[PDB]
Amino acid sequence: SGIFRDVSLLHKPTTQISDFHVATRFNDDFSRAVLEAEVQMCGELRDYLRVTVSLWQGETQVASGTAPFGGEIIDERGGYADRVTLRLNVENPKLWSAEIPNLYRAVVELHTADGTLIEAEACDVGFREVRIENGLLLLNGKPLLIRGVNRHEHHPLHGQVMDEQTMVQDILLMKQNNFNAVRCSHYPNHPLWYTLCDRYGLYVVDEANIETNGMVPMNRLTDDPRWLPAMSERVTRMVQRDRNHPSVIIWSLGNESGHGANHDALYRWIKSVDPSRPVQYEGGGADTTATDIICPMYARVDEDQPFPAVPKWSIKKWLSLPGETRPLILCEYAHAMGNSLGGFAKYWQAFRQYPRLQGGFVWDWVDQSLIKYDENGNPWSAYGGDFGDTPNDRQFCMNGLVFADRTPH
Amino acid sequence: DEANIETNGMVPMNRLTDDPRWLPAMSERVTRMVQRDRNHPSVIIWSLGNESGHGANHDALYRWIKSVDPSRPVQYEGGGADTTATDIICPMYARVDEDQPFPAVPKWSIKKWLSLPGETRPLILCEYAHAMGNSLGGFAKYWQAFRQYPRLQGGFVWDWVDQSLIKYDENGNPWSAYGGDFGDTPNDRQFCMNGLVFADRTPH
Ligand SMILES: [Mg+2]
Ligand SMILES: [Mg+2]
Ligand code: NA
Ligand code: NA
Ligand code: NA
Ligand code: NA
Repeated sequence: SGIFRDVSLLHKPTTQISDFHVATRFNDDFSRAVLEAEVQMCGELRDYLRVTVSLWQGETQVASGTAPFGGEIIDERGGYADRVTLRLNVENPKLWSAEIPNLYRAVVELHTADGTLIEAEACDVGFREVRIENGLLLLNGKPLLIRGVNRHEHHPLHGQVMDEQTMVQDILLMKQNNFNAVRCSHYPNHPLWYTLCDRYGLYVVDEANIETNGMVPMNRLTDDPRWLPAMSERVTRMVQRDRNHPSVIIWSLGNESGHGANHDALYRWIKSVDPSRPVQYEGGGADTTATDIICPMYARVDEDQPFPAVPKWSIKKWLSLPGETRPLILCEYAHAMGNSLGGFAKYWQAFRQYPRLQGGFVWDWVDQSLIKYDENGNPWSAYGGDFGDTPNDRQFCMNGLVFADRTPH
Repeated sequence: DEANIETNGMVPMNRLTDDPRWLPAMSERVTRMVQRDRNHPSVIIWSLGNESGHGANHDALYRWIKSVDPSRPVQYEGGGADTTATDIICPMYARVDEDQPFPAVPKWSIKKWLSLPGETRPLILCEYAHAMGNSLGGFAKYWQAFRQYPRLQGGFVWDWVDQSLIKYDENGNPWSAYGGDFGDTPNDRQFCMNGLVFADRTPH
């Protein structure tokens, strides 16, 4: 517990940019794109206001558009007079991927038409399209193969406080070890993480901070309408904050909360508000109506585990169950606890062999061990119960490919 | 029940089946079979023939059947086993786990075939586990997969009975003959004996 992320003070003008969303759509071969940026303002709405969105590739301005406020008519009562959408055509855009994280910079200027900049906001833009078609998850029209890992925000000395150095260190090692994707198990991350995955190039699954694993049955709260509002905020505010980051390619509804009607409602909300990214969610059996991707945790390659209600079928058999057509990407596999990863190669052979087997995210990146000091004052790695904590789950907090100080296992 | 149409020896295999001048002759082999056997309950699936590639004549006949007798699915393996002329993926000799990616008509592992992008049909091998000589090695492997995968619905082993013919030696004693044993040439030697049982019905 505590104030474990940054605290800051922001000054905004009375007439200001209150939100902005950037989308990139493409022609059939990705040789042409349209960048569309919807901008909303709060404050003093007057005819002289304008929005200029300019797109830069390095120090070169590749495109720009200026428009007064007032969006298209949307219904019988009119349109959003406090919003404007700029559309910029971009030819032969440099596409973003984890392989080549090409980025442009979009600058959003709120200003008077005669030239006074009120304020400007901006973001890195990655031209990429994410879509599932014919059962496959495609990125820029090509099917991905996710070499993913789940990563908690953990530091042996600072607990859950993240810092730039540490994040960088993890992203370098991930890449140096041929990972191309990370799942935010199981909550939105510190904001700099996204900046870094955008820039270094990692595909990201951004996950709502919703986990009710300990309930009995697990969907007791998620199927309860009285918990819809609390859950809604966790999903909606995440999307509102992270929707312009190219690194985020998939949204997840949370983790181990069973399958409740709240999930269905929220799945739909995202699909309406942000059609650019698939939505996934493993609870309730990993292939529920609340997921665009079959995203089991620990389903084996050839061996079925037919538990009642939420069986974990062999991943190869799961893809072809009668009527199933979705791609399958394990949200968690290859539990790296202690001396483990036995059978890892079996997964990779299947993934390469079956098109719709598109990978998975290893559980997990770093052991959650904490440093304790002995009588002599020498540091030692502690786990569950080492702080008097009880009940506790002992060494179950250490499941990483790397030790808490980033030394590899 | 399978129409008497096989043009395996053409190059390419569908040279006649894709030619409309052969549509009439092919059509009678299909339509006349259906006219004859359509009242038999034992017939559950119609087949457009065998090893004749995939030509437009197959598509035309596939629809004819679907149109006159909606009661039984239509299958046909030619052209890759999963063409538009078949309601069932029905490969011959596709393996359980191993892919055989031949160009144009690959034979995927059956487990994988089921799940190719967009595929939804059931898969029943029209021929598998070629029982020629001392064979049937790996037969359990197919059965374990058919039981584990709902859409893997079995197959037809190749084949029931050895096609050997009886010849008689000088003393008049009979012996089992195969390709070339009658002066026939060219011939394919022992490839006519692929049965689970010998010609006389004794089991292998
Ligand atoms: Mg305990
Ligand atoms: Mg010969
Ligand atoms: Na694959
Ligand atoms: Na754990
Ligand atoms: Na089966
Ligand atoms: Na033969």
